[PDB]
Amino acid sequence: QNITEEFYQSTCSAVSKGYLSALRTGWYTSVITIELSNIKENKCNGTDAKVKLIKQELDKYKNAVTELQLLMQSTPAT
Amino acid sequence: QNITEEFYQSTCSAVSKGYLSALRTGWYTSVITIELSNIKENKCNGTDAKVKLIKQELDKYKNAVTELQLLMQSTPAT
Amino acid sequence: QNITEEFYQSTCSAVSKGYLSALRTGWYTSVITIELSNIKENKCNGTDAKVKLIKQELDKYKNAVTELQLLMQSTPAT
Amino acid sequence: FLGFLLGVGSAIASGVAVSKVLHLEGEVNKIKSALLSTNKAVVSLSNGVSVLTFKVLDLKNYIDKQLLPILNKQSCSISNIETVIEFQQKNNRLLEITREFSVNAGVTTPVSTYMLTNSELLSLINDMPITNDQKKLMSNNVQIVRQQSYSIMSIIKEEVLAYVVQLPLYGVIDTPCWKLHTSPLCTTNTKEGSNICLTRTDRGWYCDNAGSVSFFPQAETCKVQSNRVFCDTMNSLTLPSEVNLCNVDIFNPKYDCKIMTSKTDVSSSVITSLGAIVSCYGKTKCTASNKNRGIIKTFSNGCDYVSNKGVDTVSVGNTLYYVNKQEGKSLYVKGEPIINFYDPLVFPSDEFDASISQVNEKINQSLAFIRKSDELL
Amino acid sequence: FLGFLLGVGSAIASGVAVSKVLHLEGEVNKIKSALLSTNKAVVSLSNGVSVLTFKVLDLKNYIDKQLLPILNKQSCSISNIETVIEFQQKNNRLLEITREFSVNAGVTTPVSTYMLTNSELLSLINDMPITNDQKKLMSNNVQIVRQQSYSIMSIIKEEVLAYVVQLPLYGVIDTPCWKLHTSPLCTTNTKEGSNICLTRTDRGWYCDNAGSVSFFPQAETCKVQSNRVFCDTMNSLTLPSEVNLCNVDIFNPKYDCKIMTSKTDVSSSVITSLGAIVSCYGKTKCTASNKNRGIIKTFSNGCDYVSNKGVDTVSVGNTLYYVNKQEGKSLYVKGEPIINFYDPLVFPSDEFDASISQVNEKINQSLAFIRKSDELL
Amino acid sequence: FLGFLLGVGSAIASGVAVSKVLHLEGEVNKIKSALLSTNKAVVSLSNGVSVLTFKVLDLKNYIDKQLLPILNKQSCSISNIETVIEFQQKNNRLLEITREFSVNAGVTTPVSTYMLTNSELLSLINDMPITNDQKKLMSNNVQIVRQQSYSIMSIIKEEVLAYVVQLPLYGVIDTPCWKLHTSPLCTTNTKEGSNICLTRTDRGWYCDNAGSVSFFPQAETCKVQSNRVFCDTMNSLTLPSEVNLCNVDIFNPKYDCKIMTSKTDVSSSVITSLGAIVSCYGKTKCTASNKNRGIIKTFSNGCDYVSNKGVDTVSVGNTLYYVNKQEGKSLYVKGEPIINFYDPLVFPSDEFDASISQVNEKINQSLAFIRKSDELL
Repeated sequence: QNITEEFYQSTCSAVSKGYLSALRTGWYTSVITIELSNIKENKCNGTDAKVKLIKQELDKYKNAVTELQLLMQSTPAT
Repeated sequence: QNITEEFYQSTCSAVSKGYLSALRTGWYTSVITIELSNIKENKCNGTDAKVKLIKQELDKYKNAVTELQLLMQSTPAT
Repeated sequence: QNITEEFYQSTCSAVSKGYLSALRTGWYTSVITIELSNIKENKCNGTDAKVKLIKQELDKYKNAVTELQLLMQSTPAT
Repeated sequence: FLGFLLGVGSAIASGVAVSKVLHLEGEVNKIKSALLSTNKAVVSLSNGVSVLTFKVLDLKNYIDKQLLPILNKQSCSISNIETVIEFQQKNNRLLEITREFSVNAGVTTPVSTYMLTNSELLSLINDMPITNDQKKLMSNNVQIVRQQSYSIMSIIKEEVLAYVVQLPLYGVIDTPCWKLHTSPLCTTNTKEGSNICLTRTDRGWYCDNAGSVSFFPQAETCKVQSNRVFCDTMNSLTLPSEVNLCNVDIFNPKYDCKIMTSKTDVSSSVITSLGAIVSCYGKTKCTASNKNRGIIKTFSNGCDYVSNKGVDTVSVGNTLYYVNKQEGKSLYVKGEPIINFYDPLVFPSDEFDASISQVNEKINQSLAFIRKSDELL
Repeated sequence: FLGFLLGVGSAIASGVAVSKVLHLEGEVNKIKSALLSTNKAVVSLSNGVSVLTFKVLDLKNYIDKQLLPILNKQSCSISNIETVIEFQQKNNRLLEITREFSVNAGVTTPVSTYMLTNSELLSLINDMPITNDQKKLMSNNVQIVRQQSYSIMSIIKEEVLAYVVQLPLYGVIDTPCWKLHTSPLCTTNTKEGSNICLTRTDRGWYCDNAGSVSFFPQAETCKVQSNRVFCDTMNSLTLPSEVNLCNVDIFNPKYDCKIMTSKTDVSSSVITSLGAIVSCYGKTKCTASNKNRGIIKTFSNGCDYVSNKGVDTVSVGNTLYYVNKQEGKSLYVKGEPIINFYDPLVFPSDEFDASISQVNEKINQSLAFIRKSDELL
Repeated sequence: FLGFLLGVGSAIASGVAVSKVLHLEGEVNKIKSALLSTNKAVVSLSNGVSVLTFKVLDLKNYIDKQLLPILNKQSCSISNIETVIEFQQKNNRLLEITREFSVNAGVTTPVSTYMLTNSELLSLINDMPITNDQKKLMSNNVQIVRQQSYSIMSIIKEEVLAYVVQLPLYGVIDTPCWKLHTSPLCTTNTKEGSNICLTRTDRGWYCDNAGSVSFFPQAETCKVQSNRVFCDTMNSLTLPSEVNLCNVDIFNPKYDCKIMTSKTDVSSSVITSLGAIVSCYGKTKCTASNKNRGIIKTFSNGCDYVSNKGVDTVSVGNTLYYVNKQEGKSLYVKGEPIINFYDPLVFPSDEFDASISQVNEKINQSLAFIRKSDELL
């Protein structure tokens, strides 16, 4: 990197040189995927401790799955 | 949705037809509210386990309540 | 705050008065720092419970430290 | 181009007006008391207006079923699970909400799921005093509605946190919109710099509205969603229906179509809903391909066009553009480049905000006080 | 309109200069060592400048009171609570911070509570070598200060993470600012297209400053907060005090007021601090209402105005604008529309960057070499 | 200035094309089945194109090693740790991802670590059918690549969530770029308003590319990273190599350099890569300092320049600018201000999109039909 610049008093302007390109010319698509179970409401009453907690990380999970369903059938806004 | 478009060679221009409006003409305000207790520092030393943890989710809570107080008495920046 | 405004019918224009400045004229730099241990993979098999958990909050930790290393040796994009 | 003709509003004046009101001493209490232990009130204010109120989170009446239910077996001991779970998360919301207002100095958009849950949103939409098609529309497009909504921090007070939420009204629905794309049109002739261009400046979205037409000059203040167009009128002009005439006939006596002149013939493309306009000029390499079997067309200098049937992609100069793969019927309408009707000798090559007929007057001016002050001599 | 006259800076050059310096081999150590086990240093560098340093999080001297205090009863067993709690969160910060730099490729703004906690911020503000009114101001507006601050990732090294934080200096405070709003003014006469407009281009915020006036052309680079105006001078011009004269007298000999001509009479509104300007032209429906009892005024073609006392809302065409409910005293100043002083026959209908007197010269030019080259014949 | 000459694309048309395809009934299954229990497929579609597929998270085949492995000892009891840990987090990702799409109505950028982990990213980069320097470049600049990437929500279906990821191709690398800065140049003479300016409008980034030059008018659509310049060609023009000639010789016969005239002499600065341009005019106080020992130079009216060797900072009017501390060699090139070559009497003081020679023609026009229609009389 030998960066360097010249001022032109004639035309009130300046050029910085010594740079190297990296231009976005094209695009690489690729599908990314996630597999999901769907399950019932079948659960439990109880419980000792470490499944009262595993049930909560599962409210959230369907909650999510619900929002993602809301994003139904349309062109996405660019 | 019958979407359709015409190019005008005369004037270097094109019109895409077959779309349906949804325009924001107005606004619906509505107050949203959250109730809060204020409590002392009264607490404890201990403890077995599941209140050493409930105390931490409560540092954060007042912490929050503090920042929200900082946003004191002014016009919000649009 | 005595805020006040005049409309000029002559020139289709208006001036709101009674405001007080706060202008950013300069800058205050200051380094902020965080100290880090580096550690081996030396760990364990086990375990009862409250170190199976402390190990996880430590995957994340190096994970982080890895990304921060990726941000290697360059001018930041303003 | 014409966005500089827009007016200028105050997007959250509606919302703030209500915030302002929530500092009247009587008001805050009038609210809490009105949600005695209901969760959706309709408190009319001591300004005197109706606002659907809404307690969405009770933490006082939660903490106070485990301040005293825990300032006794502690200090110190343990209680159980469930109570941690159902608070860790309950509190967590608030923490998000607090982050959100702190970074955006009290005003957020889009309005987040923490600020308002789909649960709470749709309910709001349901009892909103508005038509039924509004309701369905809003419900099938909540993440857009969230985008066009604002949320305005208002007060933290004794044992209560109020923030206002500003939600869109779609007072105009299911009317026909249409989108106008325009690239520059110049003369092709060979001497570099001997050449004159003209462009339609009137590009944008256009939607029929109460006998007139709302025009949206900066077409990224609109989001298409399949074949629905969400715009905001705050960024629009209200024009005569006649303005459409410019598409069939740019010369028409009824509406005076808008253009811009210049001498600056440069190559560029505009990607349309279903195709691609190409303005090819000079030594530029302009092309249209199919990804699979490569180049299927090469453009001549001038302004041309291709549909997205068969075409994936278009390059102009060193600029590759992917085309819109939406399905529909394109129709090419052959016509004489109007720029071919203008004598370069008396053409206004610098005009940023002009019309077809403004150019004409300016020409006659030139033409006259040439020919007259000439046979004169 | 005039934002194109602005200069162009490098917002984080100050900050980066310091980052750059933190790669000098001696420097990083000079820092750690200077925070031997203090938490706020003032290390002068091996460039040679003073920078308030700040260790905000010790994880080495935490992990190393439970690497060896846990590489012994494990492998394997359990220890207790407290240690998880007070690390889960301690580490968590860092994770946020790492998210933040990774998404914004090493440069964040606003500066988040994780990057700097109010705790740590206010302390910084306290020992900043600056006046006392600065201190109070910054303290009462931290979420703004955060907004105008930047945070710049700098180095991760042996056992240390340094990132620079760039914070605003408010070197100008409590001087009087004022805001200028301008809509376009045209002739009202009936033939569509027979009509000439002119607008003041000089709209913006204006603040008295060291005998001159800082002018802010794009007035959304400023945030009002009640009656305080936070601007950034990086987006300003420095003009003569005389420039205010244009408000009382746009013709004044002392400062030559700026305008723009066009023939493009289109209806629009500008919402002011305390009212609403209306530019009504053509067949447009322009109105002002009270939410409760509906339309209370209908505008005639031309440029008019209403205060927010009584008025909630204004519609122009199909565009509803809520008015600003801020409280204050408006005053209407009746005056002859200056556009009525101009002969349409010799008026410059295309001028984007012009002045009152530039128009005049251009007129005399026209007027003269009409009348002279005419009695000639 | 010239950004209005740009074309207009559809940044995610490529990506969406593929989304669209994922609703063909056969397609979704073709995918799941092709990742039978591999994690990186290459499914060619029932449109007929190749797309590197990628299962990154199996929750079905996790939940179904603890639905039945827990719908039996419960209801009710407890199981253990590890299973909570390694799901709390596994699920957590998804929750983020869901936040992200919901707020940005299905389209995110930058593409987050949740949407794609460095782990998964670099792997993608590795098997991307592209050159090796591309690979290394992308790998050493992932947080930039993330910034130029998009992520597009596509479908949630039976037991599968597909979202497309659009990643940059850097088809042009290691060619020489250079950056052009321009401030306005006016006459200095004393009567306020007797004065004429001219500016080069052609500022931007410039990069050699396939025998032509890609030009980027809005130079904040590019990010320098040390001495690499990431641009996007979507915002570029394709111009002749000759366009560089304007720097050595703005008068040259080969390329016709672009400028803008006005009478609006106002003081401003432009900070360069390695210095600072100053346009000082009127009564303005323009200066350059060293932080330590204060003012080291005072500028005269006109356009001048200083390097960042020795200089930290520059003030113009009430506007302080920190200079760029990057290291390099500046060179001042003394020259006569071309504005001194123009007779004010026949100079076009309003021209926003013009060239050097366009001004000349416009002058000759004036000059001629002055002198001719004059000796005439």
